[PDB]
Amino acid sequence: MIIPVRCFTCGKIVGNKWEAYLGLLQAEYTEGDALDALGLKRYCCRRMLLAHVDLIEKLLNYAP
Amino acid sequence: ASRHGQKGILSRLWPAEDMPFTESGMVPDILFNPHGFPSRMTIGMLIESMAGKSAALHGLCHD
Amino acid sequence: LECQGPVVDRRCPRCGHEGMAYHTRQMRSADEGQTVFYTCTNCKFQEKEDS
Ligand SMILES: [Zn+2]
Ligand SMILES: [Zn+2]
Repeated sequence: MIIPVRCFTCGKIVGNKWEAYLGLLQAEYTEGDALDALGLKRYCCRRMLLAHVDLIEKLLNYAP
Repeated sequence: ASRHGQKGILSRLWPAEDMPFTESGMVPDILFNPHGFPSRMTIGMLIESMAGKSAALHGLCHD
Repeated sequence: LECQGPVVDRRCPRCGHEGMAYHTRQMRSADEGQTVFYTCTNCKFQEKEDS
């Protein structure tokens, strides 16, 4: 739905790395460097942001 | 369950300091037995394990 | 107008022959296992293993 605040495996704060991740991907970085240049080093954290489907823009369309 | 049809009931929530941390600093997330493999022969789970590790380490998405 | 299947080098319980012909059959549910049927080459003693 929305990005988890902490990474699941080891609790790095990854909730503050989502808008700056989309910003790196719109600026023509690759996902192997938009996860490198945010400071996500272990693959348990890079799992959390690469594989995340932000399912709340589709969910807010049904707005009153 | 995983996606290779190998159900596992949740038995015990083991605290994080007790988990075997790796050489990279990572604890695991789910511990799975080696003893679900020789009778059920899910080679697809081992290749999915290697492939998910090699995809999260590179940003790729693997076919 | 045979050789009773492929052999595996397993010792028989009765006659002690070095090999037993085997046949598999998935007799349980789809949840677990594969039941292996053995048959000795010489004295034809059939036992089953459940893995
Ligand atoms: Zn982590
Ligand atoms: Zn025999």
